[PDB]
Amino acid sequence: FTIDDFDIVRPLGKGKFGNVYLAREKQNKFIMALKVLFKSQLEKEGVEHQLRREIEIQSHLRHPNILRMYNYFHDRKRIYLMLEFAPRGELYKELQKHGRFDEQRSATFMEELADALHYCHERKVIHRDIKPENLLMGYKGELKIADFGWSVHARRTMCGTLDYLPPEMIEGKTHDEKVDLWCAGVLCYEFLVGMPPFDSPSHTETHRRIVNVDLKFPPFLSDGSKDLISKLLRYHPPQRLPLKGVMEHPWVKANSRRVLPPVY
Amino acid sequence: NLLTQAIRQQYYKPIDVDRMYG
Ligand SMILES: CCNC(=O)C#Cc1ccc2c(c1)NC(=O)/C2=C(\Nc1ccc(CN(C)C)cc1)c1ccccc1
Repeated sequence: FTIDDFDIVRPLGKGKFGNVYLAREKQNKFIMALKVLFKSQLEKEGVEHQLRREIEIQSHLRHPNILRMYNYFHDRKRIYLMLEFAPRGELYKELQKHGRFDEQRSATFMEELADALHYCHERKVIHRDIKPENLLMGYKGELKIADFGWSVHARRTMCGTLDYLPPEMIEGKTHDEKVDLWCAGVLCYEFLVGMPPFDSPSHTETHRRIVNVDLKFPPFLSDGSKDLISKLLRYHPPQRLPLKGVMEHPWVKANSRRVLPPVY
Repeated sequence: NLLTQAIRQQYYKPIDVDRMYG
């Protein structure tokens, strides 16, 4: 493959380590996203090994709620990633625009997320950075896990995002796949509320609220959503509701309107 | 646009990407 095998339609925006373009593969007239990475830039920033780990994980994952990497090619100066195009774009922009999601929208995303994470966990892949900014939306608004920047095939690596950090990470303990259970609970809360649960003016007060699980549910939340969130946001990782438990949760069953995209 | 219709058609009639690209 070469860039000449594609018609670049338009830029989609800045992605991690490079610009993303909407492109059509001339032969099959197939619309996809094309991420362009500059080989020298990757070397200068010292992110080659970090990009290789992400490509290695994302290219071997095949799930309707995981953004697909079809293939990759390179020339003298650039590495091109042939990626699934998610037509509805950034989930965070949608959250920002609406302020908060309704129960249907949130439960659908939770079912899609738990299914994608279960698929990962089954393959010993821990995401470690589930948050709205790492999610894209498909043609029918279906969730697409799009960033695997902190992911690992398995830990002590202190990683993720402040508001989403599990207690065990803040406390410098070893962690396992159960960090994704905690982040799923923080995500569910943020979807429904519009803000993460332990939001505070200072890092020390956010750390304090996380370790004490200082969860203060707004009165507009249903009993069902609070039930799911409380079951995920457990201080002790083994007490956290498993991903199969999220999928089976009565609030998810009653509210999700998940549709599986057509297969070939 | 004509692009919007092609994106729609791609969702409903997906291609074997594993064979075409993989
Ligand atoms: C393992 C390594 N993998 C990767 O590095 C990767 C990736 C990746 C990154 C981003 C995209 C992608 C794949 N596919 C997409 O469709 C992407 C974007 N879609 C997108 C943007 C705007 C609109 C237009 N809005 C207005 C609806 C729609 C759709 C997107 C691009 C740039 C910035 C934010 C989002």
